Amino acid sequence: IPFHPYYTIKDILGALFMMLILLILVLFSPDLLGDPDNYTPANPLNTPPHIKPE
Amino acid sequence: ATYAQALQSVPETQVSQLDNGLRVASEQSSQPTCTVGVWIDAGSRYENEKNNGAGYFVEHLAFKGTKNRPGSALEKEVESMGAHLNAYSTREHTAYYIKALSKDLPKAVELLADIVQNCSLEDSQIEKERDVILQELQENDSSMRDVVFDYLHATAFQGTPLAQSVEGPSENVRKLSRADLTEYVSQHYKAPRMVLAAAGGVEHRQLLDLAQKHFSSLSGTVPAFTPCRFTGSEIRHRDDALPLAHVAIAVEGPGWANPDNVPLQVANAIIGHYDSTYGGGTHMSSTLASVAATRKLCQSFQTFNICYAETGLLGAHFVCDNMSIDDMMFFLQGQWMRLCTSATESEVVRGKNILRNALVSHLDGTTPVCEDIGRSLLTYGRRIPLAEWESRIAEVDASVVREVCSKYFYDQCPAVAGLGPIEQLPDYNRIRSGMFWLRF
Repeated sequence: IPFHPYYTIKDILGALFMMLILLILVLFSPDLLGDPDNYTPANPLNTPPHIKPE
Repeated sequence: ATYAQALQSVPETQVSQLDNGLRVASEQSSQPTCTVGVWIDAGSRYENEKNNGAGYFVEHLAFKGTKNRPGSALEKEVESMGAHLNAYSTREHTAYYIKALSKDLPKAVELLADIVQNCSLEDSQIEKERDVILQELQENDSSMRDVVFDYLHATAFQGTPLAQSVEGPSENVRKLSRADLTEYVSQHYKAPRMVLAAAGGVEHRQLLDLAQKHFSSLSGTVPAFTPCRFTGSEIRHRDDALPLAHVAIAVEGPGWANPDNVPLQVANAIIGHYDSTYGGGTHMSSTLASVAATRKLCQSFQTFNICYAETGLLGAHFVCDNMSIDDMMFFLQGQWMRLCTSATESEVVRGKNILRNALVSHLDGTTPVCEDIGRSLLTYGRRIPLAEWESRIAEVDASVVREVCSKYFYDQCPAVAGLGPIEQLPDYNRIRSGMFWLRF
């Protein structure tokens, strides 16, 4: 089938759903997936008890 | 004459009626030959799914013998005077006519009454014609235009008796009995639904006396017609073994008696027609014809205004190779849009001239005039004179064309038929979006 009418609209719906999840994160739990210790400025003398990547 | 005096000098169609309700209509000339026929308000749209094909079967058996003229005798009589017997059937009309010498009109008229009144419908002949009709169905399968228009009717009028084909499905052909055909004739071959037309060296008083002597037996003074819903829809039969693709696209157009038909026909003349055997090619005033000739986008295209009593198919049929269908759609729909929004006076003038020329040139000979009389009395209850057609064309301008093409084409769902190597036939949503313009 041609991409335009079908998958442009389907990809738009998918993008709106993705935007919903993203804005739920940004506006209702901004810090859900982050770490509180990055609200502390970097201290090369003191190391955090836990050093995890993202 | 100045074509205004020539229209005013065209002979007048004289119409009378028998007590049974058979209408008698004639346009007289000084020609030594005439065409006389019977036109009947009978077609496939009057058939349901069990009887579908009965009218075509009855037309098949029409000349194969009556109780007075058994088998070949009728044919012999026709052939023994130099006359020509012809018949046809549509979804709404049926016709039986003779081209004869003017001195053969009595016999011709007699030969017609018998044919419509006393067909033998003999079972042996019914089986022979069963075989013939099956072979003709397979012959019609070979004609891509006939198939694509049957497809267009089937999807545009799905669920309605206008979707039916004239010939019916082959299963009905195998199943139709003599009782089926006798019932069809007894319910549809009635005097109030028949018109005895004659064009040529025929005096109306003499034809009327003939009709009163040969047709007065017919039904004196009931199931007929339900409207047929139109559907925006598509039917695509892909056969990449076919060398060329056929595409037919139509919106719901007006029925017979709607005045909108005259401007719409004008508009169709603006789009015109084309095939690859044309002299003019790239120089044609029709934009689509010149683009098709310059790019070799198609082998042919035609506009059409098919009318039924209450609806019709207004559209275009084109034939092209697999890799150009899309282009042919784009330039065709664009023309439609260009007419809905920006019709322009000069090409409306050209289309009006084309329409007048089509109407006058079509009515050349006794047979086209006889068909015009019969079909006209069936569709309008009247023969519309060419002076009147000219009055209706003269009152068309670019505003009128813009308005009517907007009313019928713009933002309307079309019905679409595709047959052959049609992978590049655009998806229905893309065509439907091609039925409006965002700039407008």
